[PDB]
Amino acid sequence: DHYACVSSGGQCLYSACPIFTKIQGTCYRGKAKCCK
Repeated sequence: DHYACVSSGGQCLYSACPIFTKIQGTCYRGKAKCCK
């Protein structure tokens, strides 16, 4: 979720994960990716 994401150092994003980052769950009622 948003909290878990940002707490692990990731970002909540409505696009594909940026280079150097990977998906680690979701944010915002599962509509966004958590990229870390």
